[PDB]
Amino acid sequence: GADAKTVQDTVTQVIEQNMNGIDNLMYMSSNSDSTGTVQITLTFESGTDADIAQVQVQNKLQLAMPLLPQEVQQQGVSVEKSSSSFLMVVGVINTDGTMT
Amino acid sequence: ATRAFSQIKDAMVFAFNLPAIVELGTATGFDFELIDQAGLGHEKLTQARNQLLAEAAKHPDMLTSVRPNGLEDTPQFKIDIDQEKAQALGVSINDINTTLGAAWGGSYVNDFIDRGRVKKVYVMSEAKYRMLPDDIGDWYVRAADGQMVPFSAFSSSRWEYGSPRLERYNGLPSMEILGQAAPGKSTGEAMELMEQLASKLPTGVGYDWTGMSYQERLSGNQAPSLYAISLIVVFLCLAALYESWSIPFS
Amino acid sequence: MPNFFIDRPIFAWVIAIIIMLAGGLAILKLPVAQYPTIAPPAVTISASYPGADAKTVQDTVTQVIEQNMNGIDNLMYMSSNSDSTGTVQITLTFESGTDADIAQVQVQNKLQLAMPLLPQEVQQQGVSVEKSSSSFLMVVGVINTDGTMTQEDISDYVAANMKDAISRTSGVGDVQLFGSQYAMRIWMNPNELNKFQLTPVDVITAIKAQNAQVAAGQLGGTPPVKGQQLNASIIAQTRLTSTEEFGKILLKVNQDGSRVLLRDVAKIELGGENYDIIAEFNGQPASGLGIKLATGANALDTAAAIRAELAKMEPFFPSGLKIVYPYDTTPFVKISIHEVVKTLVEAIILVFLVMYLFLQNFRATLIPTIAVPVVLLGTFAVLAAFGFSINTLTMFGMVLAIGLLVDDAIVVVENVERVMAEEGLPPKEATRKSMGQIQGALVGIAMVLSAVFVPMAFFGGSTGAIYRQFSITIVSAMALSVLVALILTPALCATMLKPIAKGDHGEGKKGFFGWFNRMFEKSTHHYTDSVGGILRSTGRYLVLYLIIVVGMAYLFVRLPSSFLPDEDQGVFMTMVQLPAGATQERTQKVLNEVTHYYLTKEKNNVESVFAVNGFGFAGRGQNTGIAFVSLKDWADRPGEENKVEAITMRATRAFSQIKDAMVFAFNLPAIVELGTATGFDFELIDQAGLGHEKLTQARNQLLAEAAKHPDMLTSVRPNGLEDTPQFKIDIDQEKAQALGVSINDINTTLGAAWGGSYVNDFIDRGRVKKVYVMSEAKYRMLPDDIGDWYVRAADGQMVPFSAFSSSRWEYGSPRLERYNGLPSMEILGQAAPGKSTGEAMELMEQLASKLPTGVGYDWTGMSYQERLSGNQAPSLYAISLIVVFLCLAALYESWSIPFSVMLVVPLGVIGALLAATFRGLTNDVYFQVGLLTTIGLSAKNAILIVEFAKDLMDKEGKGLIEATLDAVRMRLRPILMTSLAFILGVMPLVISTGAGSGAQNAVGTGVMGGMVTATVLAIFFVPVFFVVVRRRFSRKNEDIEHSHT
Amino acid sequence: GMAYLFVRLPSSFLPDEDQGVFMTMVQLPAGATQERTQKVLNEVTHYYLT
Ligand code: NI
Repeated sequence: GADAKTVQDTVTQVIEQNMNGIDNLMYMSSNSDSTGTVQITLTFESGTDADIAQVQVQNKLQLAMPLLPQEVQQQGVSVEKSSSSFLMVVGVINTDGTMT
Repeated sequence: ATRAFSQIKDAMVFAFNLPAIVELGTATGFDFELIDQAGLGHEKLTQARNQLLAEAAKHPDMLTSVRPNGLEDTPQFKIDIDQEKAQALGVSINDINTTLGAAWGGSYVNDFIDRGRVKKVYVMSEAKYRMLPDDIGDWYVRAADGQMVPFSAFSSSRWEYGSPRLERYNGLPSMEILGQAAPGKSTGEAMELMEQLASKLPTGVGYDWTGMSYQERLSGNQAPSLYAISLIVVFLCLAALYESWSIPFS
Repeated sequence: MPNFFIDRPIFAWVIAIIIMLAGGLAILKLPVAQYPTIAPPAVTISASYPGADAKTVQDTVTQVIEQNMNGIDNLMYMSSNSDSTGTVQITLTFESGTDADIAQVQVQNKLQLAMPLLPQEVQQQGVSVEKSSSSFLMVVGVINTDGTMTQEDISDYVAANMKDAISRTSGVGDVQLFGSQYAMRIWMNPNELNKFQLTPVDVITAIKAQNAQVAAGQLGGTPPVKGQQLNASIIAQTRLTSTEEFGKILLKVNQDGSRVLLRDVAKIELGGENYDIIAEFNGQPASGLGIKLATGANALDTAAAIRAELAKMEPFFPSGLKIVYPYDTTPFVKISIHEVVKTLVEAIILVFLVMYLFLQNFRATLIPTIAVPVVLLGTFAVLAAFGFSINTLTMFGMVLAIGLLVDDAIVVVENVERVMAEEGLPPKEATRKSMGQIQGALVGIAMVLSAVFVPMAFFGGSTGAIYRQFSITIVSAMALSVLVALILTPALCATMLKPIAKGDHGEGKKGFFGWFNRMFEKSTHHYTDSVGGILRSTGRYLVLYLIIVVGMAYLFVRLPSSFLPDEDQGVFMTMVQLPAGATQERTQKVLNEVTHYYLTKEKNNVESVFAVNGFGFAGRGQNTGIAFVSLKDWADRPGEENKVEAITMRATRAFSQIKDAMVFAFNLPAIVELGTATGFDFELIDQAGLGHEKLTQARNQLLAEAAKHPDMLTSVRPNGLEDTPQFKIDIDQEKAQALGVSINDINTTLGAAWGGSYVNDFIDRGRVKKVYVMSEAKYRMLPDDIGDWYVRAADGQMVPFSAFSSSRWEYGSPRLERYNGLPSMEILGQAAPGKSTGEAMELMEQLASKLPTGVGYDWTGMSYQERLSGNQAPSLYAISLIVVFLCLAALYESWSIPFSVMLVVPLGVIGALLAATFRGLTNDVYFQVGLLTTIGLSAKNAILIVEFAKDLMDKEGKGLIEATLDAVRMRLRPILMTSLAFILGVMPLVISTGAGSGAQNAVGTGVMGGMVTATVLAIFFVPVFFVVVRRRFSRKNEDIEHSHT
Repeated sequence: GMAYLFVRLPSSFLPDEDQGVFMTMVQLPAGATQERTQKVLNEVTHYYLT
């Protein structure tokens, strides 16, 4: 239920600031939506160990975690390591018409 | 398809093939990012960018369809809680907010179990009473004395612009800018001009190249040192095989 | 493989040119640093309770964070400090080689175990877990020239525009800001709060309610009623942006009508987050960036990554903001390796001269000339393909190698120059008969020599990494010198050498050259007769040789020991430590007196003194200071007097004047935290539950007893700080309950007013910054000020503090320590003048035994490891001595004749030692690698005389006494040639003045002095060594003429 | 002539393949309710099917 400023100025900023001394980081690239969403996308050199790269990111996330609002920590921040484009999409429909 | 969908009134619609793999579609133009390098705020970057976009369109011969990748500022409903009057009436500013944000935005209260699985409980206003500006006045909250007080008592609303996709690049506010490299001209040149055009901008505003533009590619840059040495390398082993500084040429 | 490449000039050529291209790339793409990362990894966990005592941070953060640490791998020891500054710092140190990145995680896995157990106020502030070396990399100053902006501005500008970017660049393991980003600062006036009957608790609450950003939904949000048209975000309160906005916060409406806003009871000001660190660059107000290095960089690369991150920032600065460079362990590393390369070239041009003097042929002289770079180039390749950086050590390795390279080239050319002068065979034919005559000698040579170099790559600890850098940089050079020796040099020998008619010795032609060959061919004849005559006499010398050994050994044990020699690094530092409490001011006075000297008495050498009050190597506090001092350019400081060894000296002697203040000027350890030089690090441990005071005492009693042994232990001291009066305040709870005041309201107004409280963020010009409320400094400076603060009971009556509080003085610590989870006190000190570390410890391990029951001890840091000559190394040479002896036995097919060579070893070592003792120089890493090379070269020199000797017995039938000298005269020129080449070759190193000389001189003198004695003694003693070993061992033999298969 | 043909030939990286599956973008004004977008999504879904 947040605005794009209230998510940027209360989550995104306090999460980009606590990011540092994280290796091979080429550039960080956050969007912030009047949908109530943040999304910061740290991009590492080629060859970089994806798995080490994944941790270092979060080492510095918890530095920041008890500084985000209560209501955001509840919802659960999430830190993945993943390509952008999908692999497959699996549909699920109901044939017998019973379920919306 | 895309030629057909151009019919649609008030709607960007595009049909497009898949990049050929992964996020390995470093094909298709560039990714110019602008940066609020001082403490310039939002509106001024908008403007700076407006002024860059506006000036990039004035060069149809080495730059085309230069556009922001984001979304534009849309009317927002600013609501000012007059604190004094709220204190005067005897309502907690905690009670107020929680009923506003609750009713309109919704609030994850606490989990429950649904058939052997933990799921969330969200309270929110039935949609009838959170669809419209005048609906603000319908919600009441409870002062210390006990009298329920309307929202119009202590709130004054009003329209206002603002963004639904505030961006930031490398910690700093930014606005992203896509676009192509004109028909006969390369990426390299289309950039050079964009690095100049962005220089005539206001003081504070700067720029950088992200994503597909950060790297560059192949034939034009380096490869020619690969063959160039490969040409020498081959020439050595020919000289080797033949025992000749001349016959290798053959 | 020679007489195949002897018949394929070009196919050879190709090989070389591929190793040239290979290495040439490898030069570009390889990292450039001073040394290899020899630091253990040093992961670190840094907390901060704001306004806490040293016990309340240790007993509430440090302890609950050390306890939740366990099942974390390779952990060597954990070492926490805890400060009445409100700081923790736990420093887990992992084995060498440990993956720094895994080591970093495991640390924090177990941190969060602990994170919701630390106080709320500490979790807010944000605990931080880095992985980083201790010593800085560079310090970047920031001053204002146009005078417009104070130090609090400059700090902030950078804090909020410069550091955030810098911290994210790879390599940067920690950025310490000198100064602090801003912070909305509500300074509370207590007299006014009481007037209006309000407490900091009201003020804190008021801020929290009014400076908040609330979430409040959408118009027409999901799910909508069917047929909704509009969808807009709703906005409610948004964070405050300005002093003015905070200013008009409302605290209470009087039932009068009157209004009482925050500005009515507090000065509202954009101010520091904290206010303890204050910097000055040449006495002008300044801030800057104190940068560390993440365990295991990555070259100058990290400092190279900077002006990128920095120079993008130079255009958007305000008026007069000017970056400056007061401290830089980079320009040294660049002007160090670069001055080595210079000497490589010199070493090339010299050799060419020495080649040209002897063999007087502008082409012949180009052969061994061409041969070197090729091989050298080739090495950087092998290095690249193994994982070694282009570093100080490696670069010396390369210059040393010239000897063990250049030699090879000469022999190949010379022996042909010989063969042609001796049989008359054309260049192509002569070199065939030449190269199939020394072939198997040169291959064996690479094996008995790598049997001295390689074992050095193994191994012991921090010091071991350094030797490795050499072993593999040298042997690489060697095998490639051998491949080259069998493909390029012979190839070139057959094609490039001009023919020499049978028996032309260049005796009768020209002015100088004709003279030289006249005096040389004479000399070698005087040389042969001289050897021929002493062979007659079964070593009278033999005695003289053992005398040389006896004396060698004296010189050896007579020579003091070192690791790596302090270099002038164009930049050093000065410590500043006051009593207690010792306000910020008193320290500033001190920092001035220091800053004064460098600028008044020492202008000539000092360029700039970035000095900083309230920061200490050790840590934080009003009582501490530190000054980074940058000198002027080396060339503009000629003479000992003007180098740092003298400057620090002369300064520290001056600063001893200062009343009530520890002040020391000291040079930089020579690298990294690779200053395991300078004494020990004895830690004491409260192994029972003895508490604080008793460890104090135990330690007092150890310190007191260590001073009573001035003859094997000196200046034994604690590294910490001593207990200073604290203001204990007892809240009488009953009386507080009786009066009707909340113990929550009380505390919050105490700690708030006096310590300060991070309330909640706000936005300052597009950036989130903190809001700290605290008492205006007028009302929190003095004991009687306690009584001025009032707080509000339930009824409503404001109650004074004296009502329910009783204060009193009390002692206690401002740096509570803990080692390995247990309370501890750290103890530094040196190893008395003539006595080692090892012994000085032994006594300290005894003295600590006569202590009270409960108190024990352990050895941390520099004392945990130990070092080199004294411990192990001797097993390296010992086996290396056996290993060599095997391949000699191999080459010769003899259990005796190998001895003939080995016994040369002590002939260079005598010289190596002499030059070392006679120049104040020490037995240090460089010396040793030099020593080896020296024993290497001498081995080669002998090996070939012997080798040749044998061939004239095993191919002819010439009694040892006949074949040995016939050998010696055959070998003497090339011996002199390689030797005079290398003795001169290194001459540049043993002269070098300024910048890196400390090394270059070490590398140099030992080698040259060693190389000279070596090649004049082997030239006489080897032919003895052979005959004596030849005559002692064997049984049906001739000592006369045999002949013919 | 080789050289002319060389500089005369345009440049690419890897050629778009038909991958039996592609996608279509849909972006409306603002606020532009869920419904308005559905109308749009239909018109698109209609074409591919009609
Ligand atoms: Ni004679």
